[PDB]
Amino acid sequence: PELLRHTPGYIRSTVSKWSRGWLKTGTILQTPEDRNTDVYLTTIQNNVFSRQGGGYQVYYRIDGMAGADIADNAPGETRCTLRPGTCFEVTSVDERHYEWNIIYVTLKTCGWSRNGQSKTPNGDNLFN
Amino acid sequence: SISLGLTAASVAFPPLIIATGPIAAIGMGASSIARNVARKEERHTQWLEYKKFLTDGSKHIVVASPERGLLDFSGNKVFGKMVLDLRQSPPLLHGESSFNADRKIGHRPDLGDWQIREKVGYANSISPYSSLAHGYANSKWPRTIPKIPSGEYDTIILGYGHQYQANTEIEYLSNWIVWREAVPDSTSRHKRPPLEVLNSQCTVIAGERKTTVLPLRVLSDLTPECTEQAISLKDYKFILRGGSGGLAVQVGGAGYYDIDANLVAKENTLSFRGLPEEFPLTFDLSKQTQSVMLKTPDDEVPVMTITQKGINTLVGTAAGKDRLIGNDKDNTFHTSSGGGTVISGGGNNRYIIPRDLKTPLTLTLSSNSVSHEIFLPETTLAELKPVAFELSLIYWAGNNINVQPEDEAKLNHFAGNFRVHTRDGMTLEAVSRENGIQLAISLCDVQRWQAVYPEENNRPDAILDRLHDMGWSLTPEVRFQGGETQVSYDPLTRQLVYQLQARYSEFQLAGSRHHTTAVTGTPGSRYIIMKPVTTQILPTQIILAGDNDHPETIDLLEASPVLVEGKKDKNSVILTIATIQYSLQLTISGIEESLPETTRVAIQPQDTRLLGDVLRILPDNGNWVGIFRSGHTPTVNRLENLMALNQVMTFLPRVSGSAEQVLCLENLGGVRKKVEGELLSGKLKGAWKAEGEPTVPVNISDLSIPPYS
Repeated sequence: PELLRHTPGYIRSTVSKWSRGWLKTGTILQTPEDRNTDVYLTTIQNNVFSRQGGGYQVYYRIDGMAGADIADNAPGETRCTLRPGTCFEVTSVDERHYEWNIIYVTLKTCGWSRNGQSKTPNGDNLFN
Repeated sequence: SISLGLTAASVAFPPLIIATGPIAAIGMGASSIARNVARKEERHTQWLEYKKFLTDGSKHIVVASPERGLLDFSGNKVFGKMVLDLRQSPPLLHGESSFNADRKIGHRPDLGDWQIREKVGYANSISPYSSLAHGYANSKWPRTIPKIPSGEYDTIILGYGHQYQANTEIEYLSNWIVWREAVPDSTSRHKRPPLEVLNSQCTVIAGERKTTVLPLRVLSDLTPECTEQAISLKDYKFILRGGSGGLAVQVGGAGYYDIDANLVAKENTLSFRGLPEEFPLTFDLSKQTQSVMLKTPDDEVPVMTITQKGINTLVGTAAGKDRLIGNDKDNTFHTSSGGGTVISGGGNNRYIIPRDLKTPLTLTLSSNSVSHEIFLPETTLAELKPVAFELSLIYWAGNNINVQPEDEAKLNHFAGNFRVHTRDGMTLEAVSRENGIQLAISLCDVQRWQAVYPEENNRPDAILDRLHDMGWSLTPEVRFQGGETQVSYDPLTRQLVYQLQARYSEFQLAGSRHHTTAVTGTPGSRYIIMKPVTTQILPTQIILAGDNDHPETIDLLEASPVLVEGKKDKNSVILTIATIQYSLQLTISGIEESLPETTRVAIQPQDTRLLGDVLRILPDNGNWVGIFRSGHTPTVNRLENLMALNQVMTFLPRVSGSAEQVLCLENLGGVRKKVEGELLSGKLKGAWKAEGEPTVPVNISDLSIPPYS
């Protein structure tokens, strides 16, 4: 249970179109009604943080990892399952690497907000 | 809960145009109340029945729903000469109300009861107000013209309202010692009719937006009651004037129509879907004045008389034999599902034809027309038999459209002016061959085709293969519509070009023995070329575009290569790939006429080799030298260097396909390394020593490495 707080989580997603500076601090975000959000605790060699897919690659660092139970995996990999109905607070998005199509997002623990549309104006949902 | 039963679910994308107008009930006029009055009774009771008819005819002259933009004047039975003006923000309603009548003083609304009483003089001035006939000779049952709320209206339902004069008399009731309004006694000489009709007209003047006019449907089937009701109303005058937005008239079934559509408007519909489904319709858009005949036993009755101007979107009946004749301008014909004939005059003409035609439909093409598009919203391409030297739409099963020209001598004309769309999106085109004209495919929308055939694989190669399977002639250049990329193919040269303009597009290519594959790369584009499934595949050609800023990445991990050999010539590198049993070959070219020296090809996950490194080592002459050889060693799957020291917690992910991992410890130092390894999760088979020698077992506790090895 310990590392459920010290170790931060990581997520990678792809978005077709990105708007410059449209995201502001304090925005409420919410995951869709998926069975379990499969997340990878390490990306250094799991090859999930690397560029893959077309468009803009958006990365999340969950400071609050608690509340996720691991699944049956071969001993050697770290994968966890996140329960839906979670509040998410997007912070620190910069596009100095605009041509590389890379978005950095900072996350922390959140409560039971029950709001926040996740579909971008172009229609791409985040946290996939 | 009671209301829930009157609601209907929405239909998404109706393939055809349907009828949406209300159907009139049986016995809407004054005949029914006349029969109810025909029984011998008191005169004042007869008048009371007439007055009740007028009260209901005026109670609901208009129901307005500005939220959905609909106005309903179907309950109009007594408001005659109605005129609706949608140009103003609050629509303007004018008309004539029904009114009482005195044998001598006429109708006098300006007077009170005592004033009319004195004028005719039936009761004493001392008689109470209750003894007098309230509303005698001074009433209008519409009372005040109803006020339409301001709103944005686009659908107008039109009823059949007449203005009536109620001829009445004064009756003395000695036993009740009162005076009442009564029906005239027809037995007394020949008295005036209890209800006399005056006006049989209506008028709508549409605003600037598109307006749909749906008169009440009175001829909705061939039953004797509906037929007789429609024959009665066959002279009702409808005056429609459309706006620049467009006017869509859905004729109710009987009357006189005078449509004045704006020529500026792009689409002016004339829909006959309200008629009986199996109705013989004969219409012509080159005729201003036309009468819609109805065959009653032994006779014909012009159940409609339509005078039209500015119509270009004739819509035929539901499932009847329609004989439509078009205009010298652009036209759009929504034909019925009962077959018939659709002569289309000059200009540009479009036709929408359904599936399961009960009779062969004949399309006559006028000599003056220029272009004809045929839409088949319910027919897929698999149902059409590819007949050569014929434009007719011959179905595999079912009655087939018979496309013919006006003159066969100019049959050669119309080539490339005849596009047959299909529900899957594939578009035929009439291309003239060397000794005739044929229908060949040029356009193919991948999205609709995927929608209609979702289960089967949807790849452009599979698509083209399937078209060649059915034996369909194809245009000299065929284009694929939709998708993240653009695909073109030339049958004359028999070459497939595929352009992935999407940035960092993950693409999968499998060669085929039936076409040469051409790929246009983009910065960051990755091609996932899997293990070939067929042999003797035509050469492949991929072109990169190096911008020296974000290098392209080429990955061949899942190709499972065995031997890859290279050569260069004329600013292009020709590679060949030999799998265990299949073979393929490709040429890398560039747009800038120079092979980029930053582009990286990832042969193995930890073996990413720059194009420059291979580019130097390969001779300028046309000679082949191996660049990748499995014959040297099994496909190394991980390349770990030895600069990392101490605890380094190596994690090697499992793999479904290879089921065998190869980890290469590489020393860049001149000191013989001695690593004290330890297996914590997994098993080892030993260390490689020779290419053709099985894995040599060795203790994982001691791992000695020679320098520079």
